[PDB]
Amino acid sequence: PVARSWVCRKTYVTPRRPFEKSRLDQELKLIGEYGLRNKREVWRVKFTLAKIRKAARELLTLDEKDPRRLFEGNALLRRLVRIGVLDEGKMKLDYILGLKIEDFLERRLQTQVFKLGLAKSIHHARVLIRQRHIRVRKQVVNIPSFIVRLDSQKHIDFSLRSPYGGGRPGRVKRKNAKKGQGGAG
Amino acid sequence: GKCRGLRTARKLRSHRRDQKWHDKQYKKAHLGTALKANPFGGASHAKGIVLEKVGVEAKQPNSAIRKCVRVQLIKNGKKITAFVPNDGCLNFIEENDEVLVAGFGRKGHAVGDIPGVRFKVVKVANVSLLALYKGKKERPR
Amino acid sequence: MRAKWRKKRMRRLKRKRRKMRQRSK
Amino acid sequence: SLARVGKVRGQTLKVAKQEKKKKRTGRAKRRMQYNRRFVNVVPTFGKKKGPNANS
Amino acid sequence: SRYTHFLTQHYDAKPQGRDDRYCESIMRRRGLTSPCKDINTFIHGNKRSIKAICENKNGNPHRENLRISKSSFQVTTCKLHGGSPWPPCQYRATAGFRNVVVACENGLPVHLDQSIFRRP
RNA sequence: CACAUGUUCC
RNA sequence: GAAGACGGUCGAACUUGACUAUCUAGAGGAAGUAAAAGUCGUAACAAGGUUUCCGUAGGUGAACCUGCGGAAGGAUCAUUA
RNA sequence: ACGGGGAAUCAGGGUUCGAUUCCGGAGAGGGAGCCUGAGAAACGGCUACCACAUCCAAGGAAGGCAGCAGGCGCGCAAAUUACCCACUCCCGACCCGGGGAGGUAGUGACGAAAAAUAACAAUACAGGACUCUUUCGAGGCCCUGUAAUUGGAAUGAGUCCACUUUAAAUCCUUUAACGAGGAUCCAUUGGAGGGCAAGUCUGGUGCCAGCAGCCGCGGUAAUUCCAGCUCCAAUAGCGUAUAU
Repeated sequence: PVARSWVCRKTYVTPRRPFEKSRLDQELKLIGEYGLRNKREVWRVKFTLAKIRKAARELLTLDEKDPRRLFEGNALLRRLVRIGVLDEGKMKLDYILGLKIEDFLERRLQTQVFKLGLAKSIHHARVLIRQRHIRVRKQVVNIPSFIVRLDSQKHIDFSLRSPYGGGRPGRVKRKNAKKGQGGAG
Repeated sequence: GKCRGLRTARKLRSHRRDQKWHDKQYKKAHLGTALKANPFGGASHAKGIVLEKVGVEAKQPNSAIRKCVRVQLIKNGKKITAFVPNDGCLNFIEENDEVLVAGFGRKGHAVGDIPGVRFKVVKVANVSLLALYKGKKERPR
Repeated sequence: MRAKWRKKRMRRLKRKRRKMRQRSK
Repeated sequence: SLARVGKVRGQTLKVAKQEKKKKRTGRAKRRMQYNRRFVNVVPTFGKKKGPNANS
Repeated sequence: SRYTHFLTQHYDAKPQGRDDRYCESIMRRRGLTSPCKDINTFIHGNKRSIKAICENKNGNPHRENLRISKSSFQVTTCKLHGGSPWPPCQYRATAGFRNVVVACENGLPVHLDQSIFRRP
């Protein structure tokens, strides 16, 4: 009897067919356009879409006016609008089925760095996450898979400790300066 | 089903309990006699002592001399014709050396080209046969 | 091979496997 | 006979594996792949060339 | 090992066919056509009389270690024709009733040199 | 009235 | 109030005997399957040269043969007042 | 074959697993018998027989890791003879004493969550929208890509202190110093005949060695063996075996 978790859930699902051309192209279009690191996080985002879509599908099988459908329906639509996936103008349980895989792909923080125009590239955008160069609500985030909500969209900016922001200049400038005055006397 | 009574669940249970025995893949695992003729005994691998290197000839026009090994089991005492997997690896395996034999993959059936063999060697003397063929690990003499 | 004499050979050999057994028992 | 073991592997003439520039790993391996699958291809009539095709 | 090598390269019980095809079919049934061997001979009959060649029972002596058969048998000499010693091998037959010139060792034939006629 | 058999890398 | 004894009880274990389970030696006999392209002869597939087949008996190197009763999966769905 | 909650798989239905931290049962070599106590047929309590086994002065005496570690053996198969009662709690006459229950580290590609192995610009070059030109070409108001080409800019592996963390630590996070241009600080594992994404590349091999789960390839111009080059899938994982 030792107190620990032992709770594991795999966040992804490998596809049934591993070697078909059709599925191979679509995910390649999703990696290159959104700057992903493997094919796993493609199905990982496709797995959490399969969780929400199934949770939406069984609610339709429960008939209307049911409080469980009324509560868990409105509880699910509460979170979809708070993270910038579904607009206020389409708040209904029928719309979750028409929600597609690229829709969550906007709400990755890495896209928001190439959306707000503070990155030269979407692939340069991930490095600004990796080098602790940007912060959200006075909190630096070293992980690109942070799912930004609709509320902090205007709070995305450079970190406080960053040469590309309001912080100390980096090591390359501190190295190109020591020979900039050490070579001049 | 064929008998569709309201309280015929016993007759419907006995048949899928009786006729289940006529299933070939079922009767192999739910009767230990197959586990008797199994040299391993439900194991993924087995260790044994090599005593000779046999040459077993092919059958079909894909005819060649397959380089096999007659291994003697060191947990039950059986004698098994293993198979040296890779090309020109019969020189790596030496005589009276412990080997890790395994199933071939078809699980108890002669696998095409080689007759009457279900078993291949993966390790010798705690050294893999991939590493020897790749030369990354050698036999310490 | 006919399925008729292959039954017959399996009947003369069957009567042998009993007749060599009864005297031993 | 078991004297012919390793016949070809000894007599296959060696080729020194020549030095070549290492490929960029990680997501950049997919960044370069995505390039030469969508953004650089021109509409060219004729049969589609294989990724290793040479005749 | 040397004895059965003779019975593969030089012996065949009943020669079904005797023609050019039969020479071209017996020679790849034994493994003699890789590469196609230039010429070869095959004896017919029973083995005890072939075994009788090592002594004076049905054998006279001939140069160093060779022996002529006293009574003759049937032989088949198949000549490879074509400047490629690689298959497909093309042979032409010759029927006949000739003697044998074998070089037997330990009582067992291993090498048959020539198939001759008796005397002119 | 009788008439059995086959050699096959391609 | 101890040692001890008498009786009673639960009762391990041991000798012996029976029953049962599993695995294993066996001269020899008898099958099976596979490796070759061996010997013998054609049984089947065309009316496969005596149509094939089923049950049952007896025989014969081997296929198989024959008797008796079937059957078409037969070479006739039919041949005449 | 310890049962159950349950786990793995799944459209629906089920199939299989559940020695394994929760409850309960059962037992501390094998069985039998008991003492004491509210509560035991108790075994880190006794008394026998049976097996194994320790020291002797040979008269005797003593033993029970299916407790924490650890050792052999068995094996295809499994960690350190570590630190501490601070947390969790329990026990006692008890604020204090004690607890290998437990907690903390160590080994640890069982396994799960996250996540590096680069980013940009200029030029030389291929190319796409415009106008002139019936083409050639062109500037590029606008790009796309490549090229041991050049150029700085930015980081963390790691060295490293300090605090922090904690019972004391370690690691995580924090702070100073250094710290990459072929960022040589260099990502593999399987395949490239079909099934199945991916050369009719090149040489060696010649029904040989071998490959391949299946079909099938090798008999001298091998799209299947062996090498190199290139290419394909997955990516710190992947193949293989066996179970379902």
